[PDB]
Amino acid sequence: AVKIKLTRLGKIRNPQYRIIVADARTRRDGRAIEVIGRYHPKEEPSLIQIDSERAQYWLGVGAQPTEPVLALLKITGDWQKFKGLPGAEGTLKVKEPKPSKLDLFNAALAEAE
Amino acid sequence: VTAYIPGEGHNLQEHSMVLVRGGRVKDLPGVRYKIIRGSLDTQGVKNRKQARSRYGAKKEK
Amino acid sequence: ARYTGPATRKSRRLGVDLVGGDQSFEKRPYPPGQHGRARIKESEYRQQLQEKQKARFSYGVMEKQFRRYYEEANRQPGKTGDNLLRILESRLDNVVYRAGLARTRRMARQLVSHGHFLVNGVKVDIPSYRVSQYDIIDVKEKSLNTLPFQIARETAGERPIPSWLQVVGERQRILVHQLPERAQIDVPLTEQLIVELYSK
Amino acid sequence: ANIKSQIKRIRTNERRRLRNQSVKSSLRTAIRGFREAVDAGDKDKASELLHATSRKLDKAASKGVIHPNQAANKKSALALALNKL
RNA sequence: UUUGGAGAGUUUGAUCCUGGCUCAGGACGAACGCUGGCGGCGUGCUUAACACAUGCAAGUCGAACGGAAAGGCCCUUUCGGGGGUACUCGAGUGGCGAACGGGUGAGUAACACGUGGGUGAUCUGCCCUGCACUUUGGGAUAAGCCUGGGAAACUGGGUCUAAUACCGAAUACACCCUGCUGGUCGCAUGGCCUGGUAGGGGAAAGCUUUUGCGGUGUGGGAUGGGCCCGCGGCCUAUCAGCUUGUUGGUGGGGUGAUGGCCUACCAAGGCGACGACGGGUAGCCGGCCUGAGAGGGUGACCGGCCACACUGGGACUGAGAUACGGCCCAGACUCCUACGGGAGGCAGCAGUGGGGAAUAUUGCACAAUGGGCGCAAGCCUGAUGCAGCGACGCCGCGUGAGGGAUGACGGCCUUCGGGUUGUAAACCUCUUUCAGCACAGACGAAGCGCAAGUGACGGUAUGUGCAGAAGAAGGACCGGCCAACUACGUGCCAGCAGCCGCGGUAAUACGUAGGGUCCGAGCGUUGUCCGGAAUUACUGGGCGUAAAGAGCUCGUAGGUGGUUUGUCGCGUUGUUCGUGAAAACUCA
Ligand SMILES: [Mg+2]
Ligand SMILES: [Mg+2]
Ligand SMILES: [Mg+2]
Ligand SMILES: [Mg+2]
Ligand SMILES: [Mg+2]
Ligand SMILES: [Mg+2]
Ligand SMILES: [Mg+2]
Ligand SMILES: [Mg+2]
Ligand SMILES: [Mg+2]
Ligand SMILES: [Mg+2]
Ligand SMILES: [Mg+2]
Ligand SMILES: [Mg+2]
Ligand SMILES: [Mg+2]
Ligand SMILES: [Mg+2]
Ligand SMILES: [Mg+2]
Ligand SMILES: [Mg+2]
Ligand SMILES: [Mg+2]
Ligand SMILES: [Mg+2]
Ligand SMILES: [Mg+2]
Ligand SMILES: [Mg+2]
Ligand SMILES: [Mg+2]
Ligand SMILES: [Mg+2]
Ligand SMILES: [Mg+2]
Ligand SMILES: [Mg+2]
Ligand SMILES: [Mg+2]
Ligand SMILES: [Mg+2]
Ligand SMILES: [Mg+2]
Ligand SMILES: [Mg+2]
Ligand SMILES: [Mg+2]
Ligand SMILES: [Mg+2]
Ligand SMILES: [Mg+2]
Ligand SMILES: [Mg+2]
Ligand SMILES: [Mg+2]
Ligand SMILES: [Mg+2]
Ligand SMILES: [Mg+2]
Ligand SMILES: [Mg+2]
Ligand SMILES: [Mg+2]
Ligand SMILES: [Mg+2]
Ligand SMILES: [Mg+2]
Ligand SMILES: [Mg+2]
Ligand SMILES: [Mg+2]
Ligand SMILES: [Mg+2]
Ligand SMILES: [Mg+2]
Ligand SMILES: [Mg+2]
Ligand SMILES: [Mg+2]
Ligand SMILES: [Mg+2]
Ligand SMILES: [Mg+2]
Ligand SMILES: [Mg+2]
Ligand SMILES: [Mg+2]
Ligand SMILES: [Mg+2]
Ligand SMILES: [Mg+2]
Ligand SMILES: [Mg+2]
Ligand SMILES: [Mg+2]
Ligand SMILES: [Mg+2]
Ligand SMILES: [Mg+2]
Ligand SMILES: [Mg+2]
Ligand SMILES: [Mg+2]
Ligand SMILES: [Mg+2]
Ligand SMILES: [Mg+2]
Ligand SMILES: [Mg+2]
Ligand SMILES: [Mg+2]
Ligand SMILES: [Mg+2]
Ligand SMILES: [Mg+2]
Ligand SMILES: [Mg+2]
Ligand SMILES: [Mg+2]
Ligand SMILES: [Mg+2]
Ligand SMILES: [Mg+2]
Ligand SMILES: [Mg+2]
Ligand SMILES: [Mg+2]
Ligand SMILES: [Mg+2]
Ligand SMILES: [Mg+2]
Ligand SMILES: [Mg+2]
Ligand SMILES: [Mg+2]
Ligand SMILES: [Mg+2]
Ligand SMILES: [Mg+2]
Ligand SMILES: [Mg+2]
Ligand SMILES: [Mg+2]
Ligand SMILES: [Mg+2]
Ligand SMILES: [Mg+2]
Ligand SMILES: [Mg+2]
Ligand SMILES: [Mg+2]
Ligand SMILES: [Mg+2]
Ligand SMILES: [Mg+2]
Ligand SMILES: [Mg+2]
Ligand SMILES: [Mg+2]
Ligand SMILES: [Mg+2]
Ligand SMILES: [Mg+2]
Ligand SMILES: [Mg+2]
Repeated sequence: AVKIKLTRLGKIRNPQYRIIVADARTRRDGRAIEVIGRYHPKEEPSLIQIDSERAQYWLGVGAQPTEPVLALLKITGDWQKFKGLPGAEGTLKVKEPKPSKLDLFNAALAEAE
Repeated sequence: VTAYIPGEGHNLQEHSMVLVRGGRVKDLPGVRYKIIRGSLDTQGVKNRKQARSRYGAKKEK
Repeated sequence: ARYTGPATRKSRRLGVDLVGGDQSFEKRPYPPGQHGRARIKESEYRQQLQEKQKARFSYGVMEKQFRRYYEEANRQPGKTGDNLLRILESRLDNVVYRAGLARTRRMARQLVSHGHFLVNGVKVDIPSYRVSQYDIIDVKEKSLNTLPFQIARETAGERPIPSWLQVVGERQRILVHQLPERAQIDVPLTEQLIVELYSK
Repeated sequence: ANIKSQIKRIRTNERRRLRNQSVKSSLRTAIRGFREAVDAGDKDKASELLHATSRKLDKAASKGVIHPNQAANKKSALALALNKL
């Protein structure tokens, strides 16, 4: 009865969550078999990262992900990829790239001079 | 065990509450434990203004 | 917890001027107090103590701050003295002082603590703020219109701005490019003695 | 015995334990019936007795009274006994 | 092919050697005295495995059944209430959960733990994926009603009822046994080829009309486990022999499993100075501290295993039991008691009595995650998520600044010239961080439901305005080790002290004043562990006079060995593969 669980790591004001495959009788922060993904709620991009191949293998061998893990699977594209109904679509949004410090410095120098 | 009495004055007598610590005195042979100054029934010495925290006396006003 | 007492007394006691505009020091170079003229036995401990006191009380830094500065410098791959002096100069107060926007370390530290400057467009108010290579420091309009800041920027005729520091315009923008070298810093006193003592 | 859940579990345990004891008594009766049959040294009476015993043990394994491996090993023991003797 | 070792004081008229003692650093699950503004982060019974008031810490299904005590609707009403509805459900049968989760370290010198394998000798519900299916008959009872003891819990007797509850029979040849009969392997029996052949036997329950779940036997996954093995890891001969199922083998019993595991019959042995049996201490590991290194101490939190639930025995359940809020028995304690008889185990979350130096509030929520039940909605969760108290430890910020005099009061010295606190201060200006008063006000929730909503934290955090330098600093030391001195008061009295050692009238060492040094919201004292300690010296040392060749011989176990030839690959060395979880330390 293996189910994918979220392990509470990080800091109180901005929690950090991993995505782990482990037995249902293990701990929230204890025994783990593999580390496959993560979740970042503090960043409003809401960065999502997951190993598609490992997730697919676990779903095939018969994992029973919980509701939040299944929601993350929909968000990334893994659940609908497995089911094959709509296909493979990526709803994830990447973090906005930070403008380069070098170009910021160049613009500032140009403005100054 | 033995017990040493620091300060220029004291009010200790038979059947009195005492708190002690460890400290060697060269002159007298067998004393190694010193009575804390200004605790329980023992009060701090008077006319003390400097080196005050060691002997436990209140600050002047 | 900053230092409130006199700034001239430390210079008088340690025998070398610090601010450089101290008239009382040159007036009475002898140690202050009732028996400053008395000879003092020379000792390596005395020498090391005087050097470290000079450095710490001249830069106004706190003792534990200096201690972990030293530990970080020692852990740094480069030579401990160079790392220590570079990280110590990296302090924003000294950065602005050598940029010439400030006339004294105490007033510079107060200005930084109150936070009249802008760091990368975000207001930061930390007197011991870490400043790294290739950074940008900005100035707020509430500081530009401030009277003493105007006096400093229109009377900046102090010692020349070092190599790693340079001002670009009237906005008083300070930039750092490369890693200072002991020789081109040419800071007074010596660091070998201090590092030896802290190794002791 | 503090709350309704565990008192009910108690009740059920004792009841179905009475049932369990009855069934185990039946199995043990079959076992020693075979024991004294072998001791006497019967052949056809032993044949039908062991047929009944195997039936009972198989049914017990089916309804979970005894481990099916336990029943199989017991049956193999009966076979070895009847063939040696 | 890279990383790193410091000393000082102390025996003598003066010198050296060995060697003892003390100090300069780091750390705490800390305590004490004094002081004490704010924000952020972790942590809080090491003693009595002492005794415990109290409130909670495990329930869910009408889509299983009999039914309606309390609700809703529709029939009715005299407002006592009379019928159906399953929306809803008290209690009762029937499934599942309940060995999960959470605490502690008395017992152990042991496979218990890590490490690497074996299991041809092993089992395994709930999941997934295949194969053939899933006939029939019957008794009984809870419940409800009548009734007895009795305040009590609970209990005896009579009547009565349904189910997936219980019990016969329908096949099953993918299953299990016994007799006869072929190929491979070696790990030896014997295993495998689902080898082949003759005989024997092996079970089911329906509901629902909806994102459907169930019932029997067999093949494979994945987790879950069970047994065993080589190596490792305290002290102690002022503990020399121990053992009779003890050692080895044959027939039976037994469990799932091979097995002196047990029984009956045979043989007398096995382990022992390469430390048995005894005595003392103690849970173990990833780690932490110290240390360049080897080395030494330690098991905080967190992470993985072992064992325990007042003490001592026993057994059933189940796929699973040291069965902490399951059961039977023996002892101590407590409570109710109408004196007929009953009720109890906070080393679970809070809290009470004692211990000591000490360790907390009888606080708020399922808002996110995990777990349990049900098709789902839905229900429980002292797990978990948060708040309050403790300067216990870690990080950060505040109590101002520019100019201001050969330097205004007051104080102490003075050689009576004069110097000190002092750029300090009064002063002219400044923005005033955080507190203070108002406004807005979060993410944490692409989440839950087919509802129309959903944040305990918190109206905190965080931004936008208002007033004012307006509210904010103390503790040790100043003979040398050991950064820092003057005056005054009593002098072998009163007193200081980590070592050297300081007072017998002119003390920079006692007490008080000024001045200085150190630290800083912390400052000092105590305790513990490492270092310097080459002061247990394998890497690092000695034994003539400083501690040390037994008063001399003979001789067992071991260590060790002259020169050469062949062979083995045990020691040694090279290459490659598996593993060394997470967390931990370093680099970016
Ligand atoms: Mg996010
Ligand atoms: Mg009997
Ligand atoms: Mg049958
Ligand atoms: Mg190194
Ligand atoms: Mg001497
Ligand atoms: Mg002498
Ligand atoms: Mg020696
Ligand atoms: Mg020596
Ligand atoms: Mg206080
Ligand atoms: Mg902040
Ligand atoms: Mg705390
Ligand atoms: Mg209670
Ligand atoms: Mg239930
Ligand atoms: Mg009910
Ligand atoms: Mg069910
Ligand atoms: Mg358990
Ligand atoms: Mg169970
Ligand atoms: Mg546990
Ligand atoms: Mg404890
Ligand atoms: Mg113990
Ligand atoms: Mg016991
Ligand atoms: Mg023993
Ligand atoms: Mg083992
Ligand atoms: Mg183990
Ligand atoms: Mg009944
Ligand atoms: Mg019926
Ligand atoms: Mg049945
Ligand atoms: Mg076959
Ligand atoms: Mg058959
Ligand atoms: Mg049949
Ligand atoms: Mg049937
Ligand atoms: Mg299968
Ligand atoms: Mg299988
Ligand atoms: Mg295993
Ligand atoms: Mg082994
Ligand atoms: Mg070992
Ligand atoms: Mg034996
Ligand atoms: Mg015998
Ligand atoms: Mg057996
Ligand atoms: Mg035997
Ligand atoms: Mg280290
Ligand atoms: Mg080590
Ligand atoms: Mg140990
Ligand atoms: Mg422990
Ligand atoms: Mg642990
Ligand atoms: Mg017990
Ligand atoms: Mg107890
Ligand atoms: Mg006990
Ligand atoms: Mg069983
Ligand atoms: Mg089970
Ligand atoms: Mg239980
Ligand atoms: Mg309890
Ligand atoms: Mg408690
Ligand atoms: Mg007490
Ligand atoms: Mg949860
Ligand atoms: Mg959940
Ligand atoms: Mg749902
Ligand atoms: Mg509840
Ligand atoms: Mg509740
Ligand atoms: Mg605090
Ligand atoms: Mg405290
Ligand atoms: Mg405390
Ligand atoms: Mg000033
Ligand atoms: Mg603020
Ligand atoms: Mg949110
Ligand atoms: Mg969001
Ligand atoms: Mg002195
Ligand atoms: Mg001196
Ligand atoms: Mg004194
Ligand atoms: Mg003193
Ligand atoms: Mg005098
Ligand atoms: Mg002073
Ligand atoms: Mg601080
Ligand atoms: Mg060493
Ligand atoms: Mg050292
Ligand atoms: Mg050593
Ligand atoms: Mg020592
Ligand atoms: Mg010799
Ligand atoms: Mg001799
Ligand atoms: Mg001899
Ligand atoms: Mg001799
Ligand atoms: Mg000999
Ligand atoms: Mg010999
Ligand atoms: Mg030999
Ligand atoms: Mg030789
Ligand atoms: Mg070899
Ligand atoms: Mg690892
Ligand atoms: Mg690391």
